[PDB]
Amino acid sequence: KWVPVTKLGRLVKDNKIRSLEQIYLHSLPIKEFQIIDTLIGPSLKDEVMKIMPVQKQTRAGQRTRFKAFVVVGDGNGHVGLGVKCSKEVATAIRGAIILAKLSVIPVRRGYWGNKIGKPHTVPCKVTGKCGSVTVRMVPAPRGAGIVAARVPKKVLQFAGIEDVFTSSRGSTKTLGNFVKATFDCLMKTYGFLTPDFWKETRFTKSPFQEYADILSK
RNA sequence: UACCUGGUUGAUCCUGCCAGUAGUCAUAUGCUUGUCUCAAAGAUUAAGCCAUGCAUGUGUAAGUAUGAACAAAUUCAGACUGU
Ligand SMILES: [K+]
Ligand SMILES: [Mg+2]
Ligand SMILES: [Mg+2]
Repeated sequence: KWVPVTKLGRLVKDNKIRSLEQIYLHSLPIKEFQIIDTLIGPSLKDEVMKIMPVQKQTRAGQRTRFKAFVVVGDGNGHVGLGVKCSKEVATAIRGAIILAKLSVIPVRRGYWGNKIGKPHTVPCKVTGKCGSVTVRMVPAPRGAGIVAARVPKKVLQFAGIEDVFTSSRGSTKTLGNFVKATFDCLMKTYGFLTPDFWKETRFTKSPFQEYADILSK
């Protein structure tokens, strides 16, 4: 079946780690997609966003390969992006799905004004940049919906954000850079220091230290 | 009610525009057009030129009646006193 090759994979298969937030807290790299499948696999959905052909010139013509862009998300604060290039479309799509699973990140959602109910928009103004494409997200009031193009709109929908205002500059017709800028903007949500985070951090044992004895075998 | 997509390349990321998409109590034209309620309409070019018809008249007890105007009365007198 699955034979983990990493300490994190062993812990996830042994049920020692039960939530993706435990891994996110210590910023540990995730190198096996079975970890994500076990943790949040049931609620994850995938979608192929674009199949892009690329060509390399050779002495005997053009060698064509296909680029697959895949977005995964649970619609509840987790989203991932995957890009893979392969000779066959199916292989590229499979690799892109694996990479999108491996890159899932937590998305912070906040309130525009009054803080009643679940969060509905981005906590603050965030901006992402890939290549020349820059994507800006602005908090929006409840009921405003997702005001974004179809690619950013899909990325935001997979992240579970209910309403947001967006603006884009640059070559947004470069779909890869557009989606990557949106992904970077979403990732930057948890890096902004707000007054609610001013409390002193109270550290907890890392999984590799907490379960060192188990991993010692 | 804070949104983009096609097009320069063997392929790439750009600048940049062309094209698309939507709107006008916005004009015109094409095809089509069964019912109800609303409703613009010779401004744009020529404040260019105009046949014909109409679009400014007017009376109360209370300015001026002798129509040779109509009506009712008067057998005798009457300035006039109805229209
Ligand atoms: K009019
Ligand atoms: Mg604008
Ligand atoms: Mg070509």
